[PDB]
Amino acid sequence: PTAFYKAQPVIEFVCEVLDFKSIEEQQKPLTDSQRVKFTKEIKGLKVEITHCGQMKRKYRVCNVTRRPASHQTFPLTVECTVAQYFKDRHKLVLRYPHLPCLQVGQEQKHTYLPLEVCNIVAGQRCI
Amino acid sequence: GPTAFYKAQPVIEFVCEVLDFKSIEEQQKPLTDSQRVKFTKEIKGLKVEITHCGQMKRKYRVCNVTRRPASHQTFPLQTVECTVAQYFKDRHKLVLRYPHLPCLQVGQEQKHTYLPLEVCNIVAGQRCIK
RNA sequence: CGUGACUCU
RNA sequence: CGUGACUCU
Repeated sequence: PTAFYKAQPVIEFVCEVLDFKSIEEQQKPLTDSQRVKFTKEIKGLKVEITHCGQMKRKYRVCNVTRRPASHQTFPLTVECTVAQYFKDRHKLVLRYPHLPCLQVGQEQKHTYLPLEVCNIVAGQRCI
Repeated sequence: GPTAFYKAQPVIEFVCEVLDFKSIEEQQKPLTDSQRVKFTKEIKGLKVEITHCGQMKRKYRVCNVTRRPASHQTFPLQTVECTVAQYFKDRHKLVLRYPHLPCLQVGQEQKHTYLPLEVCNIVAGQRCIK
């Protein structure tokens, strides 16, 4: 019988996946086990971003990063952390630097989005 | 004014509301100029999505309503002018149910894209502005 | 629906 | 319940 994921912040989504009532029950990085579990649930879902104003760009998740936003880097040739880049480009100080990022789009484009700036898009079937 | 959004609904139903019909069957002939001008004023600038392509629910934004009904409106088909109704029967296997109603013109005008009303839905979430 | 774009990460 | 676009017409 068809059911659709509730449209909601990805932070709340990972709480429900990992069985916290609040995200504060996780004030450290995910274990590998928790990452794998989360990845299995969110991979293939669309999310939309929240940090660029009314430009709510939509992406599909292809992976969850193995590093917290505070340590995950991408070739910016130099390297920048995601948490830093979101400081240096969008002037947002990540509230959850220790949680990983969603990788979206084509893998080669190394687009990482903090869980913080993503909402689950409405209307997608939960199987 | 306070934000409101148009109901997502088939454009045929939308046009019955604009023209105060309860049923489109009340309009068995082409629109008059005045009926067309009233309709146009309401749908112009709204996004629609089409229904004649399976799950490819392609969206376009309305820029005008054609003067001629789909049975008589034409565009350059690769070159020869072809009626909209004829093209839809040939390409889409769709014999129009309301060939006597006009088309929405959509997108950039130069592309001469005309859509029969019956293949269009008003897209949800569009502001209705006083 | 899907995807590309809004110089992104 | 941002804009634009293709798979048109």
